Amino acid sequence: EVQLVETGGGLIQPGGSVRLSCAASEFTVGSNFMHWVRQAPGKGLEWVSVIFKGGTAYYADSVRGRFVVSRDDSKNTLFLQMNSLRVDDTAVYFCARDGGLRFLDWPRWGMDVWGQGTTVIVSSASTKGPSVFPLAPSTAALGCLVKDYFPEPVTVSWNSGALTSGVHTFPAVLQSSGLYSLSSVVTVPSSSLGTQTYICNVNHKPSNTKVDKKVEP
Amino acid sequence: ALTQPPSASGSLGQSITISCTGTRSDIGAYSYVSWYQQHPGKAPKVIIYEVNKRPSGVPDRFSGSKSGSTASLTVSGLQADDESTYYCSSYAGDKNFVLFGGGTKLTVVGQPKANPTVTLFPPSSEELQANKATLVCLISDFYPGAVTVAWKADSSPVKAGVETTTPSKQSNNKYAASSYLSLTPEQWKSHRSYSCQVTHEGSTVEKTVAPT
Repeated sequence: EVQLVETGGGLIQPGGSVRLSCAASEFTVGSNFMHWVRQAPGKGLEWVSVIFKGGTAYYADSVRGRFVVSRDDSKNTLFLQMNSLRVDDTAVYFCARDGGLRFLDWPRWGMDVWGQGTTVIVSSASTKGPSVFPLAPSTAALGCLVKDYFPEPVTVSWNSGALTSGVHTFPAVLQSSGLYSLSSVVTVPSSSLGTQTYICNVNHKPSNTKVDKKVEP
Repeated sequence: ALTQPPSASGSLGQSITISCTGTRSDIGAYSYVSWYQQHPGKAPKVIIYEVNKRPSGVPDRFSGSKSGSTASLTVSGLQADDESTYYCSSYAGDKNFVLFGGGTKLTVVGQPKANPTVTLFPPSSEELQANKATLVCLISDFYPGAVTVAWKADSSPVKAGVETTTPSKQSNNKYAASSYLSLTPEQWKSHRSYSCQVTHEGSTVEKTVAPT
């Protein structure tokens, strides 16, 4: 399937740097106008940069001189190198394909394939990875309690992304302490508590922590 | 700058038209206006490009236009799926730059009411062994997005230790929320049972767990 897969990012101190990667599948980044678009917490979309098929890069004023967009065609990957980071660079970063015009080396300025987004947090705050506990009953459900982490976000998958049906990940709660917790759940037939074992994959990039927890009711 | 209304509301099965006001330097000068639909937590999806062209696969019921320096998106046959935030963009016209509007959050009224599914988990043995205990009350598939959550210890109401989330929209376009009751392992094991009571549109559903 056509797709863009993003990696990199996390929590970086002001003035530091990070590199984001955007890996294409079933199309070539060099045949397209590849954009970076970002979205600050609670805010809208803001354009960051584009790289033309020939390698020429253009940048929004807010990032000019600090960010570098480039491609590694041998790896069919688009990069965003983000230097001299500022608190206001905090955002989710999307890469996106702009097919350009049919007969001309010009963008159409609309993007039809988008990466899933990767979060960059520019902060001097300390971090804490989650503790993950199994949820089992005692149609039904089993899940993982992802407890006491900071800052947001955490992403959750099941069986390394092979299981999507019946999966529901719930929004995080702000605890009395200011830490966060959330839960993710798989819905199953109550008869199917026939002891299938499930694995929840919890990613907390801010603390560079990944947790696989076995859930066996 | 591209200016969009912060919110709009259309009726199920009907239409809504959202505006995007730019300048003669961008929307007025070029036919490179795009429209994006974004569900919370998801990447945007393009639904119109070059003012009125439908990207591959996008159904007919999405259409776009512009008159002067204002572009407009129309969504006909409104469905529950269409609730989301819509962003317009335009080629800056002056330099290789994309301008974005601030977004319009679209509400679709007249949707069918849905009562929540409620799942209550007791503390895991692994958490108790860690000298902690959390009751987890999960609430899903309800519309519209507003619930009240109350907890009982045995039969008695309890406010201490309760943390309840705001409602958030799901992939099925229904809302979800969570409520967590923090108690000591002593509190958990010494009580006959704990209950989570979820109220939605006057309809209250109760679930109960017990240490035994």
